[PDB]
Amino acid sequence: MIVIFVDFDYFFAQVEEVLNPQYKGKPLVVCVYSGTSGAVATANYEARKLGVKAGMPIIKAMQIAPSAIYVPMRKPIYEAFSNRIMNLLNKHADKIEVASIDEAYLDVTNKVEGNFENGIELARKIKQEILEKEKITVTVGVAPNKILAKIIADKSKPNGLGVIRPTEVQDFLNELDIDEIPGIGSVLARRLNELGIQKLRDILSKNYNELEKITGKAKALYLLKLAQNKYSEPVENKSKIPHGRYLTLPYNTRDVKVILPYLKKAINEAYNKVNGIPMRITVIAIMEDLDILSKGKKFKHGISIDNAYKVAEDLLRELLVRDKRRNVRRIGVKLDNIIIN
DNA sequence: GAAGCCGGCGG
DNA sequence: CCGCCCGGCTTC
Ligand SMILES: [Ca+2]
Repeated sequence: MIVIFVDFDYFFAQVEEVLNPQYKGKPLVVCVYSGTSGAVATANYEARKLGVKAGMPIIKAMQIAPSAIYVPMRKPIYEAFSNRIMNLLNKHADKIEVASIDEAYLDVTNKVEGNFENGIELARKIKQEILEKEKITVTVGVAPNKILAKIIADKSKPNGLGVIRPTEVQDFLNELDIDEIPGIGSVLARRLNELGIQKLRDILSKNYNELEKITGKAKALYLLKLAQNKYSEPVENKSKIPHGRYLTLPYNTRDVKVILPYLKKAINEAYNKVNGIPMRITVIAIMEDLDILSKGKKFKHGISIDNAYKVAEDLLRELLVRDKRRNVRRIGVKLDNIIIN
């Protein structure tokens, strides 16, 4: 298995700088607002230089960067920018998995006919192409599975090319900090250190069960496989980006004859923004009181709009027995788990 | 089942 | 830092 993982450096920042080149060499800050207060989406080199970073409240960011340019975020254009890039990658890969707007996994095992060095060069070729074609720097990871490829990518930022070779893989498994693992955050590392575990290997000397009592099987076991180099878990042809449209109603209601004519339209601005076939739909409804009542059914394959309008209709109506007192302010749909062709 | 907590992650 | 968040595990 050869996976190249692609990560877009400070994408939103980069897109803006590409669109408005006079922003370059000068602090730029992309901002995000609630339903209110605003925070930093991303920030460019110079903004980051001064200490800005995601989540930072815009007041705070101004405290340390008054010379900065604060723009509102434009998801759609960054999405158009993302999709162009995902397509480039697509041509390069046997299977592509679009993890997010700025992340994709690529199985290329076949493309380079199993040759890991040609894997790395393909990975070089990809970096150079995105820069040449879109003026954007990404960070690649090349490794014999998804999880490793992400890890080595994050180890290689900014504008990196990380590498774990099947032939060398065990030395990397030997020096990996437990905290550097996806799924292991601030709390879990803090607790996992307590037995004497900061390297991945450490677990193998420590008994099995107690670890679950700190992790939960599904992760405790997922650590065990990584340590042993038994995690495979293929790269699937699916997009993980959720597409979802809402529509506020003329008045709060419960009359299905009123809300269907708003459900339909919410799906059209979504089941069209599909590019594939969703294994998941979620009917989402906001009440008079801002509270949220969301139900959704999983499909073996996907679901077309062929089944959609009634999957959504009964999914609303099931929420109309689950809540019986309250009215609906706003109605939404979310399509994710998209299978690609 | 389905609310709710906990913990991780990214706009 | 917290969400038309998220999933996973616990609990009525
Ligand atoms: Ca990112």
